[PDB]
Amino acid sequence: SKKISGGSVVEMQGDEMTRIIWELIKEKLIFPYVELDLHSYDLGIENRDATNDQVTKDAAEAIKKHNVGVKCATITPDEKRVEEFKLKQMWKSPNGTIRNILGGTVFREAIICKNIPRLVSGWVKPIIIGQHAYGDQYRATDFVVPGPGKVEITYTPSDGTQKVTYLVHNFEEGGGVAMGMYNQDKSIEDFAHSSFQMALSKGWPLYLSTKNTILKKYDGRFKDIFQEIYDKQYKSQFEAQKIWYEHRLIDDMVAQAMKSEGGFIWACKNYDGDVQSDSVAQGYGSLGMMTSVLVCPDGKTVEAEAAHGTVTRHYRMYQKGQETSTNPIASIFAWTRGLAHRAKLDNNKELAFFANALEEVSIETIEAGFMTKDLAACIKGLPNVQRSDYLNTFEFMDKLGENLKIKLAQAK
Amino acid sequence: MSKKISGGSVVEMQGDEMTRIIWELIKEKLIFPYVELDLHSYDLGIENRDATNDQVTKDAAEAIKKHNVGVKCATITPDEKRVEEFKLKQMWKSPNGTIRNILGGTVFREAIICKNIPRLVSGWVKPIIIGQHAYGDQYRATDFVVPGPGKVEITYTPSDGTQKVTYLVHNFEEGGGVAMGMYNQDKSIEDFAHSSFQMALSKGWPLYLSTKNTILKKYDGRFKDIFQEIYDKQYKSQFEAQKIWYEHRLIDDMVAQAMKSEGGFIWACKNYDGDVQSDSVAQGYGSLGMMTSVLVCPDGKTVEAEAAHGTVTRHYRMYQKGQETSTNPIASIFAWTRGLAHRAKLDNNKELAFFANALEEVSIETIEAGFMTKDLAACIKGLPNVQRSDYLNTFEFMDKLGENLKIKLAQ
Ligand SMILES: NC(=O)C1=CN([C@@H]2O[C@H](COP(=O)(O)OP(=O)(O)OC[C@H]3O[C@@H](n4cnc5c(N)ncnc54)[C@H](OP(=O)(O)O)[C@@H]3O)[C@@H](O)[C@H]2O)C=C[C@H]1[C@H](CC(=O)O)C(=O)C(=O)O
Ligand SMILES: O=C(O)CCC(=O)C(=O)O
Ligand SMILES: [Ca+2]
Ligand SMILES: [Ca+2]
Ligand SMILES: [Cl-]
Ligand SMILES: [Cl-]
Repeated sequence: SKKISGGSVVEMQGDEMTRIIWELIKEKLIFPYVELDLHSYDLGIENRDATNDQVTKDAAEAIKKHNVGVKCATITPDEKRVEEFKLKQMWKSPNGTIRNILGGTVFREAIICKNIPRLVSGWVKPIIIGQHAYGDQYRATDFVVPGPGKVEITYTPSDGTQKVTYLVHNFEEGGGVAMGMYNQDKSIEDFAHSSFQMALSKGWPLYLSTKNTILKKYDGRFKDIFQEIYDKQYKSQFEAQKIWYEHRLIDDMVAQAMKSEGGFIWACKNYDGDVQSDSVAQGYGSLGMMTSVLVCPDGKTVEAEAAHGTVTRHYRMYQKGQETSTNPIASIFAWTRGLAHRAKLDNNKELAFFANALEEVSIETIEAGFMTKDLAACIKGLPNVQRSDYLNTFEFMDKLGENLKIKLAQAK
Repeated sequence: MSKKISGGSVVEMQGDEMTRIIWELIKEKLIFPYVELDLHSYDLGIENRDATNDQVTKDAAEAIKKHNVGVKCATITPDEKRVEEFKLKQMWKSPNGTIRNILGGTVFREAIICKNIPRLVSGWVKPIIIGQHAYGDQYRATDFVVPGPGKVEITYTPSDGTQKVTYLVHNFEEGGGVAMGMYNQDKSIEDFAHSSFQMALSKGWPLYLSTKNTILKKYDGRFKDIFQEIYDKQYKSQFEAQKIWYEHRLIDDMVAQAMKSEGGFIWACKNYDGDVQSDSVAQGYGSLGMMTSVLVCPDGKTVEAEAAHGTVTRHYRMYQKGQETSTNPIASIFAWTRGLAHRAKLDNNKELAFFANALEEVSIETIEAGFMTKDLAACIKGLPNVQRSDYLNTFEFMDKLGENLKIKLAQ
């Protein structure tokens, strides 16, 4: 009779074809059933340029205040984009910026449809990657070494005691490159807690990967912190659910994951999580069918995003009124994951039911054979797909909407 | 009369535990009956590395520079438990890391494929060869704990006496943590590029380099720029003539594209990525342990072929108690065959070249005929379904290879 009152959500609008899909999702799938107190931040490239990227920081601050953010894919400028949009600077990726402000762990997991074939034969249960969202390469200082000379890294305590100087390399034959990077104890502790809690929440074992055989001090610190927290705070809960936590060397881990059946949480350092989550998503059948949710250290704030790109080539055709077949699932599940968290915070049973029903309809629709071109290509091979094998962007969104209406009405 | 092949000079690095047992069996049953060698042997077992404060590892690397061919048995890389088990003077670094740091070059890794061993990744009908840059980055880094608030900086002091340059790494104001510095060398990157372009041209396959230059714009940008300059100026015409190409890819794009591909390309990897992704790729072809690993040095004349991965401690303990084991020797065998094949190339030795290939063929044919160790039978049937009649123990398998090798060499 009346729409679900859904509460406060921070929306981060994006670019190009994902921006188009984003507005379709709202128009056809969300707003006909849900009324929201939407706090909207335009992270389009033109508004980021207009505001000297201030809108991105304001959006992150709004997520802290309202505890739920949902983010559309954005352009990370390069030189070509600077020329295309006459940018004032080559602005940094909003995702890096938001993650650095909020902190936490990005959990990434495939979105699985029975008729979309896996590439890895054994993966019959899901693999959830928890990517530490702070530090390491993403805050590093790198530079070109122009010629022979010495590179050192130093630590000067703030409390006035004596410095320590570590030789990096004496460049004796030429130049090269060098870099320093760091991470913080508290961030690592938050990463550990989020990983143990996720594993207990799903009832799956947890592995952390490092390369502490080589980086005995840097990666040893991750290994040590996880083990201490596990022993003192989570081990008895794990044993009660008959699950476990173990550290693994990263190269052992990627091979162990390859040969596994799935069904574990995989805690990754920032870089490894960035890389391995794409490998895993592709192994489940489609790189694009993936959820990506930043879980912040306060245990109450979340940011759900559509991972990967803005699909520029489809946007160019759309702008010319040409037919496209853009997969909206990752954008839809950014909304449903955000709304499901909003519902849990508010004990809003109607919104929780809605968010889960939309995820069900999305998967059921694809499983009934209605699907965009990229998914049909998973089944038949891309050079072999014909027009009758798939739905265009609007046909697919319309089929979702008609299936969502049926699902919500049947439950009433 | 009856004669053996005159094989020439080879540097041998002996190793630890079960791989050491297998190593000696390979020489005794498979190499020495057919090949005479000028063997320059270095004991890289954990006890002798400790006794020499790791000097033997350096001596062995220097011997490879002299004789241009090394073959290496798997070695223990000590952890806390190994330090206690052998009362070590230090948690010594991996010998492979030390040797690679001394020799430099590119480590090429590739699956050893048997028709009856199923892949885990559906589309991989052709091989993926990873060229792992073998020098620098995380494997020569300096890392440390930050015990509390304070400033970490990194500074460059030019040799020529001009003014030093200092960059702020991090101001720790809320606690402690960790930090590290790493580096790489232009000349080493250039050698890595040359080896990668030459390997692609020798195979007739395209070449991809992965980096994360979106994030490390100077450090990884330097890899990208050196590769592109060397390509444009020295190899692009030859690539186009063979209808292949070179392209840079972001590492997270590359791992997904690799997993969705059919194979058939060279994948140039920075040290860390090559270490990690070569294990993923070998496992994806069916068996982590079936892989070749050959360090190709920058001089274009020196190689070190290694048995990659572990020493199979659990089998070694069983062996020490007189219990039956089923230890796969293929990776150790192919270290010898790849080393001898390069030796044959340097010396223009057709007999040695024929032998090295024959041993590889015998190894593959034997497994494809249904004679293998337990690990491989588990690839086919699933470990819970493997019975004794599904496999050969360690000595039965080596003897089967011996008999098939004798037959093959009788043309
Ligand atoms: N690095 C990326 O990937 C990211 C992309 N961006 C921007 O997005 C724009 C374009 O990016 P691009 O690389 O051009 O990819 P795109 O999204 O166009 O997809 C290529 C082809 O895949 C097919 N395809 C893709 N999606 C769909 C779909 N939904 N439905 C159907 N087909 C699809 C289609 O195929 P076709 O049908 O055309 O044959 C398309 O063309 C640039 O501004 C980037 O900055 C944003 C963030 C990064 C993040 C990290 C970060 O910076 O914060 C990241 O991942 C990393 O770097 O770590
Ligand atoms: O070198 C080591 O420490 C173990 C061997 C290894 O990791 C490898 O061969 O890839
Ligand atoms: Ca990425
Ligand atoms: Ca390794
Ligand atoms: Cl359309
Ligand atoms: Cl035996």
